[PDB]
Amino acid sequence: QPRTFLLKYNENGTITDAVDCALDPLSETKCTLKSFTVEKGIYQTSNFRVQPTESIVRFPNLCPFDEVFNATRFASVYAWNRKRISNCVADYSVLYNLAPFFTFKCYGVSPTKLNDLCFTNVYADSFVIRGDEVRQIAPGQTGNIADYNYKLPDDFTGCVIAWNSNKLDSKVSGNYNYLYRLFRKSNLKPFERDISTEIYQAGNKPCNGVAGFNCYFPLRSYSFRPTYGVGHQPYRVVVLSFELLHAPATVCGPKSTNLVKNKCVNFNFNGLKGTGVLTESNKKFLPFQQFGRDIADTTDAVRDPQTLEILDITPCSFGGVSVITPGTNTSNQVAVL
Amino acid sequence: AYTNSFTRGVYYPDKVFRSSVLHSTQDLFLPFFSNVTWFHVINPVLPFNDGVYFASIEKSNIIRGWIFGTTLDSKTQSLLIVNNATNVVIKVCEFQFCNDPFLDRVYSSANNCTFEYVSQPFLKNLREFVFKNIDGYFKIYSKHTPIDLPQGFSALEPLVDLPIGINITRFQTLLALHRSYLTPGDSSSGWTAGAAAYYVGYLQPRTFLLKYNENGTITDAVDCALDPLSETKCTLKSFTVEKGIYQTSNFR
Amino acid sequence: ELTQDPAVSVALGQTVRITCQGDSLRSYYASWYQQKPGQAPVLVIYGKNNRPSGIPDRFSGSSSGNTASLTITGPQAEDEADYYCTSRDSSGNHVIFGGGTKLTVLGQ
Amino acid sequence: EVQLVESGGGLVKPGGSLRLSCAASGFSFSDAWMSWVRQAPGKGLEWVGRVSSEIGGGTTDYAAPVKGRFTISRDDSKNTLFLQMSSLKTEDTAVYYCTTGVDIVVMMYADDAFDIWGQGTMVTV
Ligand SMILES: *[C@@H]1O[C@H](CO)[C@@H](O)[C@H](O)[C@H]1NC(C)=O
Ligand SMILES: *[C@@H]1O[C@H](CO)[C@@H](O)[C@H](O)[C@H]1NC(C)=O
Ligand SMILES: *[C@@H]1O[C@H](CO)[C@@H](O)[C@H](O)[C@H]1NC(C)=O
Ligand SMILES: *[C@@H]1O[C@H](CO)[C@@H](O)[C@H](O)[C@H]1NC(C)=O
Ligand SMILES: *[C@@H]1O[C@H](CO)[C@@H](O)[C@H](O)[C@H]1NC(C)=O
Ligand SMILES: *[C@@H]1O[C@H](CO)[C@@H](O)[C@H](O)[C@H]1NC(C)=O
Repeated sequence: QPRTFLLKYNENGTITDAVDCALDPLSETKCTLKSFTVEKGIYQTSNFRVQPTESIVRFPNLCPFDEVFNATRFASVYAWNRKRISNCVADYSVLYNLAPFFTFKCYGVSPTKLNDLCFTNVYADSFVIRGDEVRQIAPGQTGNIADYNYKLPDDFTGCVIAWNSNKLDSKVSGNYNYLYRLFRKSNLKPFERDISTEIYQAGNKPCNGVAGFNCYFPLRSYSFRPTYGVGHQPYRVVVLSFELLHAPATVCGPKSTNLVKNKCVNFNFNGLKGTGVLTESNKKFLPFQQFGRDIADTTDAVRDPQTLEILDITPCSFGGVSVITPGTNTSNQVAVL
Repeated sequence: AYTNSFTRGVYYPDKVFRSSVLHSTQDLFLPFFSNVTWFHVINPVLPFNDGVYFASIEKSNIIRGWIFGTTLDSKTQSLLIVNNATNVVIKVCEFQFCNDPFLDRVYSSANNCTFEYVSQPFLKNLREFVFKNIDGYFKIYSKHTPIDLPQGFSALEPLVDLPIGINITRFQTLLALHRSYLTPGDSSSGWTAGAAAYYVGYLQPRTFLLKYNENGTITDAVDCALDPLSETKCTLKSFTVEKGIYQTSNFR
Repeated sequence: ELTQDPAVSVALGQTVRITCQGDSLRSYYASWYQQKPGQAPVLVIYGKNNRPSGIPDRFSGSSSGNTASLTITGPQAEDEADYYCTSRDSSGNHVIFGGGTKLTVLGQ
Repeated sequence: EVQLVESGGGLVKPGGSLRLSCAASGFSFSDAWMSWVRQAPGKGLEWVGRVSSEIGGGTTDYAAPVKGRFTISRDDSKNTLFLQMSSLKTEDTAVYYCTTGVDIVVMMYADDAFDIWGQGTMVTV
């Protein structure tokens, strides 16, 4: 182990004894006096101080943000809407632990590190799709909806949220307001909407708007009913995206840890880094005053930015130690003061 | 038109609570027993220097706003305050102010902007204002007390700290009236409001001995450069001096 | 407030550059529309660098900080029209449009 | 798919009221973003306002020079747009176009792209 020793070199040049300063108060006294014998008396060997127990942080408050993840009627898959968010903190902690969220899959960012980095802009994409194509929403694969309604780029970043709507979209009479396309001449580019509902033209025949035979209407209707089982239920899917390195950072979530008292801890009250014990005090600040000083410019009190409470700060216990020994002549017992 | 200032114009310099201590503060203060120009409404542009102390003894709130900036009405950014019946608006838009801005709704034209702020309204009563701009911070200190300047001592609490870093060298006051033509280049026209007088004082770098009571409120101060007794008090760091001979400073 | 030159004089077979100056062109990438004389405006250049379907591969757009540029390769005599740049402001989120520019043909 | 038709407009004394009707068909009308644009004769295009879609909240915006004095609305049942004008001025003599913001574009921005336009109508005050 790494410690401090006092080696005794003889006239011959070979060490013949040693003492370990970390064993006993007597050994500490021997090291302090740099000798192997101590006479009767009281000696001040060192000084002790209680170590800090933990750390706390106190920062200001946050944004509220609810509306996009719970609305009345979500937009269709072929007419998905987008939202713009700026100059407000993104508290994703409330959504990470929420109960009825079923799907959380992404690749660009870590599932738990999304709040440790700061972004610039936030884009929210909201639509409703059947539960069969939840796997299909990932970029890379093709087919229905993924190529005809909503396509994602290969370098897409961000995490999407999907949840069931068993008791919020099912109707006994039947709902058909949710539409999707199965016939498109070209391929949809990533992050592109298709709103035109022109009838499909198949090679030939004069159905170029006549809407007759050998031509089908591309926008078909969904089949959304309590008699349906797993696989046909409508799933609400929201897609979050962002861009970086094109503007100053504006949107990102907040530490603001819990407050503890009556023990020497490390505190950070909007700065003012230090270590000490926190106790309630009767001192009365002015509204604009944050912290107070005693004689000789010593931090006596501080105001918690969260609850505006008045806290008295004093250093935790410290002091010197003294070892009472009757001398190595008689015995080796010691007492500590 | 000159009038004594007495012990008015002191404010809180550091926003730090202190109880029953004597603290020597070196900052931008108004000298005690200084001379301040006295204006009577019944408004020329003045230099800003290191700072300006503004006070009025006018009831009914005729005085409502001011102008600040360097090269006023030019391309350089400028600062403006208006106190409405509901809120105070502080506008930083480099507005092109007129010769006689406001004698009644808007005293300047709109332009490109960089900072805006709206807060609670600022306003036989005394109102005192101190304007400063150092290390890129614009600060205003204000106080109110029902009531020449009374001898009463009162410390001005800080009000707003604007992180903006514009440059200011000249200012002008704004007064309110009624039944006026809003002439941009003419003043004193139309109906005149109630009797109003305001003062202008210029701050200087001074050392002060501020006494804090048991509740953290400044209750007295000493201007170290006013007279030899004040020098002795500052050197002793106390408000009382015993009989004797004291070596205070040096002559050069 | 976007700023554009009044008119551009480029001969046939030469690259034509159309500029649009604006303070907030770092974000909200500008969109270019072509308005024929006595006709409704049409979309030519939008998005990052692409164009709507049906537009011939002759117009390309690029941006650099607070400057937006339009490039024409192999100009014909039917391109004599007005070009407008449209951007967005951060606060009001308005399209504000632009002052436009005039492009002509220097043929015989 | 797509045809946009403009109705209304003409000669009217200043301070009167006029309503402009724009009808669109062939594309889906509740779930798309419209906008209004004007253009003075011999001048450039000028924005008028926006109506947006009810799927996401009504955030109908107006241009600064004509804020408050113009009324906009959307009626998805009859697929018609009504634009009401009040407190007309002498500078309102221009042509008005009803423009669909997005038909086929990569948006990645606010829902405003101005893909397809209309023929427009003439109004004089
Ligand atoms: C060192 O060497 C000498 C010579 O042999 C010897 O006498 C002496 O005892 C040695 N040192 C010790 C401490 O024994
Ligand atoms: C921060 O939010 C908490 C939560 O209720 C509240 O008690 C506290 O007063 C807030 N502080 C500020 C400065 O808004
Ligand atoms: C040991 O020696 C010290 C040195 O003076 C002396 O004070 C002490 O009385 C001695 N103790 C005994 C038991 O002889
Ligand atoms: C801002 O306004 C000032 C005066 O109004 C003007 O001189 C300056 O050129 C403007 N700057 C910009 C970027 O618009
Ligand atoms: C503000 O501008 C004036 C000139 O109008 C200049 O003399 C002064 O130095 C400027 N302020 C600072 C802090 O440089
Ligand atoms: C300080 O405040 C307390 C409670 O507000 C009051 O009882 C006391 O008289 C005050 N003391 C002084 C010197 O103002």
